[PDB]
Amino acid sequence: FEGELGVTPPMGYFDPLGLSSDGDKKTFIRRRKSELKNGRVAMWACMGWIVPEWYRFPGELSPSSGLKFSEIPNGMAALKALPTEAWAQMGAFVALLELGPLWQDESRAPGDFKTCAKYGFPMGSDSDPVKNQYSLNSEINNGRLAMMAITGMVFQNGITGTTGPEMWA
Amino acid sequence: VITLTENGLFAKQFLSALAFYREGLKPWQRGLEIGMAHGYFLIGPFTSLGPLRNTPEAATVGLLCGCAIVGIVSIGGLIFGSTIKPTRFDKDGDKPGAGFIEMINWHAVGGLGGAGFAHALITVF
Amino acid sequence: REAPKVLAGTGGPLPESFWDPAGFTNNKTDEELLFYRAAELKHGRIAMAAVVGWFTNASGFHYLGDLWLKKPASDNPIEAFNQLSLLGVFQMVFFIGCLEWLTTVPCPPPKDAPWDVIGMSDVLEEDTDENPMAEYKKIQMQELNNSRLAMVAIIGLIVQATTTG
Amino acid sequence: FESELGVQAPTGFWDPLGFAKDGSMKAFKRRRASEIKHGRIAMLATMGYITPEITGKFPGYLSPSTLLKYDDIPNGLGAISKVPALGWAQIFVYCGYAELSQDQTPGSPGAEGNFGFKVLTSSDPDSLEKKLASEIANGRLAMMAFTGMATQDGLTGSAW
Amino acid sequence: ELGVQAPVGFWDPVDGNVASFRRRRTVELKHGRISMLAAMGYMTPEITGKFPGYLSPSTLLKYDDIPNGLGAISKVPALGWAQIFVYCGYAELSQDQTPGSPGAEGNFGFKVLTSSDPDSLEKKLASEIANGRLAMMAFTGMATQDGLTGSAW
Ligand code: CLA
Ligand code: CLA
Ligand code: CLA
Ligand SMILES: CC1=C(/C=C/C(C)=C/C=C/C(C)=C/C=C/C=C(C)/C=C/C=C(C)/C=C/C2=C(C)CCCC2(C)C)C(C)(C)CCC1
Repeated sequence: FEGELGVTPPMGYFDPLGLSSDGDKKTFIRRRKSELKNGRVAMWACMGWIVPEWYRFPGELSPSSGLKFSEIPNGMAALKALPTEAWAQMGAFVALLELGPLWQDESRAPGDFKTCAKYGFPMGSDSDPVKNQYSLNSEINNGRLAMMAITGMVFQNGITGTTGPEMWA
Repeated sequence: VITLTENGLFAKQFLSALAFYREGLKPWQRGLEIGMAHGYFLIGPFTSLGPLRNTPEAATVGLLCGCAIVGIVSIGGLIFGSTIKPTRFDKDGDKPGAGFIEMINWHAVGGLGGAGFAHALITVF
Repeated sequence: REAPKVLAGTGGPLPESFWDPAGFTNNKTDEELLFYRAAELKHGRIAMAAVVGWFTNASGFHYLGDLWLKKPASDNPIEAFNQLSLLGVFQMVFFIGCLEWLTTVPCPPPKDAPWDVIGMSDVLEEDTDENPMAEYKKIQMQELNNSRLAMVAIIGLIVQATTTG
Repeated sequence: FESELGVQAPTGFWDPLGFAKDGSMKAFKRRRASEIKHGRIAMLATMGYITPEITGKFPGYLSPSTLLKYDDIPNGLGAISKVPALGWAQIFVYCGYAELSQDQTPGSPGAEGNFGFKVLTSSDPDSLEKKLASEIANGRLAMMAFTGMATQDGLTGSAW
Repeated sequence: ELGVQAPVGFWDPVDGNVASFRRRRTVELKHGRISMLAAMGYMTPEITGKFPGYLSPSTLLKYDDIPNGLGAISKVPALGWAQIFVYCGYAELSQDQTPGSPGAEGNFGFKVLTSSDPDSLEKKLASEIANGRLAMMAFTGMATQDGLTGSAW
């Protein structure tokens, strides 16, 4: 599959364990969609750990609970400190994205969504992979980098037990 | 004899789009989807109104019972695939019933996963 | 009319009176007119259930919501929405979201009749000549005329409630 | 699309955010209909604030039953709660018809900003583009002027 | 044709077409009818009094408590004038100008012109529009009278 949008000079066509030696073009399409989507989630997740360590949103998360954005702990402890109704509404919204706008059409490009723009900007364009081969590769590598990082940050929180300086030496 | 609930457009497209019938799904994908549904659902009847429904844990017991139910029905599916041997999921030139056995094994895996995910949601939230 | 003939004999006070006193349909294409009806029926079908849901809730029957809030919610349906626990509302949105997803992407209605969400068109006749049947056009009138009434009815309920109690 | 009434001179085809790389031909007219409608509202909105400032409030009674001399209603934000909901309903109704009139559906003559005013119909002296472009350009200025005016009336507190 | 009158010609120092005149004619006749209804409508709460009465919504046995030419309101009949406004719309959305094939013909529901006395075209069509023009100025002049020159009479 050398020449597919994901091959980079550092490794060429990586495939060390040989998970795609046979063609299985369906398998590659599914795994590429996972690679892009996991990268985008990881990229948004990686920024989701850095920013609260510097800035916190002004208002209150649940005004009828006293809870304000500041006092919510960062990392994998907000899950048990942010009210369950709050987290359920994020799940409902991500459900809307996965079922509505960000619904991967079969005929479309691997990561193409029929309602989002060139870097994801809401309100969109149909993909032009050949012209945008640079940024499509850039997204995958950044997603690839983010997936390593977010797996790190969560692991750092799991052991150190915080999100402060110790979690990131 | 065509009826609305089985031969209507919505009924036909709903039945065809089920995990057991959806076009283009590898057998392990059907098994995984069905197992996730079953494992997620089966936790509830035990962790609530169960023998240890009021214990401080009251959910790990439900998790164990749901995983046990998933394993029992998976064993039944393996019996079915080794006795009846359905061949509608086997790819061409394969051991008869191999597709069904793969579907059942991945149903067991998906049941474990769905049960664990439901338990994780209950404990965390 | 030409294109409005696809939704002909289905509106007006009497069944065969194309009302449109704004020209909203003229110059519009056949698919657009069919899509306009799909919006009309969907609004009306929800309006019919909305009015029924309003009345079974404004009379004192809000069990799921009295048993979830552990207290009898107020009869006023607008005020009962606030008292209803946020978990209940989010699940309500998600269930409709699943239904709206289900009808659109997996089990899409046809493009010639985009309101056949149950899909009777594959077992229906609609073009036979029997009297003790083939009154499907009449039952289309009753759905539309009732639904149109429910649309203005439910708005009246919401407007009056939000203003003159 | 790069040759419509919007390209005046000081800026060319000003689409920095790329709404035209994918803007369909009908989408331009739809968005143009949005722009023309937005601009005409803004011109009416702007006049509606600068004119009651210099010229005094309406000599009259506004509501013949609830003693509104037009002077207790301030010029700016907050007048929404001072003008009656029915005077608000009646302007809503009047604007409601002005679109439920001769249709502005896609492809209709109302969909390109044409409705039948014709206050300034010059006898085609190479001025149809002039009047059209002036209306679009002024509407663009009026929208920007209004939003600043709205922020002027809000952040300061009242009027200007 | 039609509303062209006798003391003046086309009186167009400003439409002047066919389709545009047709829409303008519909506006002209429509405004004419209301003024004639309003003009004779305003003289009636005068002599013969504020005739109304009977059980009305929040106005039971209301002797048309909406006084003065403007009518004011204060939950007196003028709030019931909104019902007039609503039912006026019903006739404006059922017997309207979109299916009104001629200028402002409503198919003559009353059939007053089926030899009952009015006639088709000629003076009657010209007399209706001319009378409407007079009433429209009269109603507007009556509006000025109530505002800053006392009441009607
Ligand atoms: C969601 C609203 C909706 C929609 C999309 C339609 C769509 C349609 N109707 Mg319909 N109708 C509705 C509500 C709706 N209806 C209601 C509530 C009534 C009861 C009065 C009717 C009564 C009715 C009749 C009697 C007839 C139709 C007909 C038609 C078809 C011709 C297209 C048309 O009239 O304009 C389509 C476009 C619209 C309706 C635009 C919606 C209205 C706009 C946005 C302005 C309204 C705003 C309103 C003034 C303020 C909201 C509050 C209000 C309740 C006070 C079309 C399929 C005709 C037909 O098919 O017969 C063959 C016909 O004869 N309708
Ligand atoms: C409702 C607003 C609106 C809309 C729909 C349009 C639409 C259009 N304009 Mg336009 N324009 C506007 C406002 C608007 N304009 C204003 C206010 C100005 C003055 C700066 C201009 C100046 C302008 C020029 C000079 C030209 C156009 C052109 C065009 C056309 C093609 C470009 C395009 O796709 O724009 C689409 C526009 C939008 C999608 C608007 C999005 C606005 C974003 C979301 C926000 C922008 C920042 C905003 C000011 C933030 C406000 C702060 C607030 C939150 C507090 C199209 C018909 C070109 C043309 O006619 O080509 C033939 C052209 O040459 N316009
Ligand atoms: C709703 C008002 C209205 C409308 C739409 C018409 C429409 C028409 N009239 Mg007509 N008319 C009216 C009122 C109206 N009339 C009144 C009240 C009088 C009595 C003076 C007349 C006397 C009259 C004569 C004598 C003749 C017409 C004719 C015509 C036709 C062509 C004239 C034309 O193009 O005028 C176009 C005019 C305009 C676009 C301007 C509209 C009026 C402006 C907005 C205001 C006028 C000044 C006003 C007094 C100030 C109001 C102040 C207020 C804001 C407080 C056309 C169908 C002619 C005809 O029959 O043609 C076949 C003809 O000979 N009319
Ligand atoms: C009542 C109702 C109904 C019904 C409903 C239903 C039927 C529901 C169901 C539901 C369900 C039934 C759901 C489920 C879900 C599930 C899930 C969501 C799961 C998930 C899972 C997961 C996620 C997993 C994962 C994993 C794996 C796979 C393995 C490994 C481990 C892990 C964990 C990772 C109707 C409509 C009739 C009507 C009325 C209403």
